[PDB]
Amino acid sequence: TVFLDHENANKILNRPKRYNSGKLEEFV
Amino acid sequence: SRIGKLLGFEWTDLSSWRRLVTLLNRPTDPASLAVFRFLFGFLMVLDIPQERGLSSLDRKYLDGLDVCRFPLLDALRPLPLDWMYLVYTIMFLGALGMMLGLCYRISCVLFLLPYWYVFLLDKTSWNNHSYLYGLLAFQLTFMDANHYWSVDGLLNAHRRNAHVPLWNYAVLRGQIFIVYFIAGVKKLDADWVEGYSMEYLSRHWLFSPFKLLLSEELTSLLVVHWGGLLLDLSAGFLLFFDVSRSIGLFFVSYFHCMNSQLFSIGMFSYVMLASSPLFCSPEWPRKLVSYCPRRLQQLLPLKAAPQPSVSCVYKRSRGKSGQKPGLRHQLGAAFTLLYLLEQLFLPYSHFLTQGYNNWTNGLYGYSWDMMVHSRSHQHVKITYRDGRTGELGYLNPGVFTQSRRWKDHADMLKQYATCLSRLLPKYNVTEPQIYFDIWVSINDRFQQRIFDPRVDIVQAAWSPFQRTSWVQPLLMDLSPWRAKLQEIKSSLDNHTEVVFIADFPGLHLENFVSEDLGNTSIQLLQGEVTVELVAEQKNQTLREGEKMQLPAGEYHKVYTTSPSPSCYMYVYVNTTELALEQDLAYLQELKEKVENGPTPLVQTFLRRQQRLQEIERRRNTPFHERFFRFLLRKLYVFRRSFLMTCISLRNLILGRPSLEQLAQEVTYANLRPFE
Ligand SMILES: CCCCCCCC/C=C/CCCCCCCC(=O)OC[C@H](COP(=O)(O)OCCN)OC(=O)CCCCCCC/C=C/CCCCCCCC
Ligand SMILES: CCCCCCCC/C=C/CCCCCCCC(=O)OC[C@H](COP(=O)(O)OCCN)OC(=O)CCCCCCC/C=C/CCCCCCCC
Ligand SMILES: CCCCCCCC/C=C/CCCCCCCC(=O)OC[C@H](COP(=O)(O)OCCN)OC(=O)CCCCCCC/C=C/CCCCCCCC
Ligand SMILES: CC(C)CCC[C@@H](C)[C@H]1CC[C@H]2[C@@H]3CC=C4C[C@@H](OC(=O)CCC(=O)O)CC[C@]4(C)[C@H]3CC[C@]12C
Ligand SMILES: C/C(=C\Cc1c(C)c(O)c2ccccc2c1O)CCC[C@H](C)CCC[C@H](C)CCCC(C)C
Ligand SMILES: *[C@@H]1O[C@H](CO)[C@@H](O[C@@H]2O[C@H](CO)[C@@H](O)[C@H](O)[C@H]2NC(C)=O)[C@H](O)[C@H]1NC(C)=O
Ligand SMILES: *[C@@H]1O[C@H](CO)[C@@H](O[C@@H]2O[C@H](CO)[C@@H](O)[C@H](O)[C@H]2NC(C)=O)[C@H](O)[C@H]1NC(C)=O
Ligand SMILES: CC(C)CCC[C@@H](C)[C@H]1CC[C@H]2[C@@H]3CC=C4C[C@@H](O)CC[C@]4(C)[C@H]3CC[C@]12C
Ligand SMILES: *[C@@H]1O[C@H](CO)[C@@H](O)[C@H](O)[C@H]1NC(C)=O
Repeated sequence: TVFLDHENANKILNRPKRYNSGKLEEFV
Repeated sequence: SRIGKLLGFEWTDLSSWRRLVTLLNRPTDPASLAVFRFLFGFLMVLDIPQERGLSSLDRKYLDGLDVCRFPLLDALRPLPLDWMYLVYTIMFLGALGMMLGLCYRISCVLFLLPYWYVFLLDKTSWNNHSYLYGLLAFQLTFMDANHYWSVDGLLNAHRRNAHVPLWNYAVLRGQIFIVYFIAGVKKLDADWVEGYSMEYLSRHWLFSPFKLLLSEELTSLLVVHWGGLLLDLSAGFLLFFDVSRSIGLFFVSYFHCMNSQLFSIGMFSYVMLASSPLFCSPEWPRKLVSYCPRRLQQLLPLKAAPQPSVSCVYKRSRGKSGQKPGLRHQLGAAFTLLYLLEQLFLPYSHFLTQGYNNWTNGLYGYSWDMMVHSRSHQHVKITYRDGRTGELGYLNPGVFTQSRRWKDHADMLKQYATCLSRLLPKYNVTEPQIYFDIWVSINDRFQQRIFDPRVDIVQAAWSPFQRTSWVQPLLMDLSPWRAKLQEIKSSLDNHTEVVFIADFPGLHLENFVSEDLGNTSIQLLQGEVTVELVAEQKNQTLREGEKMQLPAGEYHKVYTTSPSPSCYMYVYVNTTELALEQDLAYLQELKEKVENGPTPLVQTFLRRQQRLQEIERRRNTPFHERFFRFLLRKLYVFRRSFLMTCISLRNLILGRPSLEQLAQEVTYANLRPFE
């Protein structure tokens, strides 16, 4: 989607995506 | 002449410019440089389809897709997809000719120019090993690396076995030493020396031998962090000197062979492994081929005295007096000095490019600060205000981006905001004010905002040489809290999670607790905050220690009212998950007991059991099957790269045949050869 509603945009306590290792900028 | 034997030169060689030029252009054997050129070209040929993105070019540069791009200069733009495929074809041909030594100068340029164009097209693809590949190609462009083990010498005998100037090896050795030493110095960071940067890494099975004499914390701190820092600080010295070269080679080889398996860093570890013999004698491949049994000594080309070359000058007492240093010799010496000075200065030049300085210094990729900084992103909120009706709206974080690096850099964030302001009119949003609320924790610190959430990034000022005003400072006087945070995290149950938040004075956090996040509580650790429940319009002031329960499916606001930054906790439980797990366990146990004496809930259990069984079988499966699968995946990647490149090259040369033909060709390109 492109837009989020007021509800889903403000749930900070959501499980992060954790797409692969998004921690180190060196990984591919 | 002890110093002469230890260093390869004497102090008198540095007492004048002429003698420095003569030393830096002293004739040298080209065998080691040639073997490194062959290996670097081979690794680049392997890396172009995999990491450079040849196999996903059609996805990255689709010819009608709305996408926010992040070039170093906004004037740099990507070509159409067919021309991008041509650029990658030229880069691949350059890598091929560099590995073969065929048309070496032209092949070097043909790899270098499209490679750096692709590098500068996307700041979010920058890392230290891609930057190193660019640097190595730049260096090798000016070297005589085709004087040995090349087809240029096989088709032209004068280039065969010709000596190279000494600065060819000096520049490459200086580059490798700079990589090692600057990485070590960048690891002299409080986060690295205290074992925060890579603390999960010790639990890899590759570190099992160290656990026979060390505890988990001890092998994490002493082996991963102090060991890595010592290896980085000492690798160049160990490799340079002859006395320590065997030990240095063994340690560096172990380091890179472990890194190739611990991380996904492309072909960096293999490039460094191939760069290690550059510190050995330039004649080492000749010794290696001369040490083989005599039975395989009649098919290889004969090893004779190398012929003199024009690229380097000869200084003898009997063979004439000498010759004046030519322009090429002075140019090579000056390039060596200036390039090594620039390579030393650039990782510490961030005091000039202040606009690229966030929490960390500069754009990532050219400072050799590998694995020093680990980032955990908790939440991103992008809010726009319609410039016509004043309506507030929210975007999905990263709608038109192919990367997540905009979350950490003000320059990339400014580019992203400009792209969004350009693209949102197509989605019925007039000239928007766009605000960003990005929460990041760096190296297990408190989660905090990296940018000012009240600043309109569309109109916000950004300059390359000015420190960005809307970047929030890293709360450095809260790092000692990390031990307490880790204690709290480890002192929790198996179904509860904790988020640690530090918020600046005058700011507030608007939070919608999910309906399934029952049993959600906030506890104040430092400063003072006011928690507002939006539905009930009630404010309750928190002090240091008190915990408040929060409703689920409802909004709440946390205001930081203290003059100093406040820190608080979020403890929450997936209560729907608790109910699901308890009912699933009860159902399974009752069914098992009844039998021994479908629905989505049982579907989840069946899926988990099947995945566990498959994992156990794959562990019991011999690694030859895993190797075959890995090779099949790589072969698919290479085949798709080749087929899509052929499609685009035919489109460029002859033209597009028809929609049906292109569809069939694309379908054949993604065929998964043997699945
Ligand atoms: C002291 C001047 C620098 C020379 C290196 C000192 C060695 C001490 C610690 C350095 C560890 C490794 C550094 C990287 C290696 C690059 C230099 C190099 O290859 O030198 C060796 C090589 C001899 O080669 P072989 O006889 O094979 O020696 C094998 C050893 N048995 O000697 C040279 O190339 C002489 C080079 C003269 C210095 C130019 C290169 C260094 C440039 C410094 C960078 C900064 C630019 C100028 C600085 C301005 C102020 C001084
Ligand atoms: C016309 C020709 C047609 C050819 C058709 C061949 C048909 C057979 C099909 C097989 C296809 C396989 C081709 C691909 C080669 C290997 C694949 C490959 O490199 O993959 C990368 C793979 C790991 O990738 P990951 O990132 O784990 O992948 C997962 C993605 N995240 O990396 C590697 O294994 C690198 C392999 C290179 C090793 C070669 C040597 C490296 C240098 C070490 C030299 C040591 C020092 C020697 C001293 C001399 C130095 C001067
Ligand atoms: C030039 C290619 C070098 C390759 C870089 C590889 C690593 C080297 C380390 C440097 C990394 C970054 C430093 C770059 C400094 C110069 C950048 C620059 O001039 O343009 C920046 C900026 C683009 O901004 P974005 O954030 O894309 O726009 C946001 C709004 N949508 O461009 C502009 O504002 C227009 C021109 C800016 C001023 C022109 C520069 C004049 C001063 C000259 C010195 C700068 C270059 C020196 C080169 C140093 C050697 C690498
Ligand atoms: C009978 C019909 C279906 C023909 C289909 C054959 C394809 C499976 C062939 C045609 C083109 C081949 C490719 C042509 C060129 C290369 C380059 C080659 O490049 C290298 O990396 C080798 C040199 C090196 O190791 O550096 C790797 C194999 C590959 C991808 C080949 C893989 C197999 C392909 C896709
Ligand atoms: C995460 C680590 C380094 C980051 C890094 C990487 C990944 C590189 O690719 C580098 C290449 C060149 C220069 C610097 C690089 C760099 O900074 C240390 C990883 C921990 C390491 C694997 C533990 C091993 C430490 C010592 C050497 C082990 C003991 C030796 C036994 C054989 C006794
Ligand atoms: C909400 O969760 C908290 C912790 O996740 C629960 O508090 C625990 O209560 C048990 C008593 O059964 C204690 O033994 C634990 O020490 C408590 N843990 C903490 C961190 O305080 C709390 O009971 C839960 N609330 C409900 C209604 O289930
Ligand atoms: C809860 O406390 C805040 C003070 O932190 C009250 O005032 C708001 O404070 C924020 C932060 O400075 C401002 O942005 C708002 O404009 C203030 N007013 C309002 C109406 O939000 C807030 O009013 C209190 N909530 C209730 C329901 O009394
Ligand atoms: C057609 C064009 C866009 C292809 C790109 C060619 C130009 C822009 C490339 C070719 C070689 C590159 C240089 C190679 C090496 C270095 C040293 C490094 O420490 C900073 C960047 C710098 C100075 C590069 C800047 C960009 C560069 C000059
Ligand atoms: C657990 O809670 C998160 C909210 O943080 C939610 O995204 C997830 O869906 C919940 N688990 C299940 C099984 O729904």
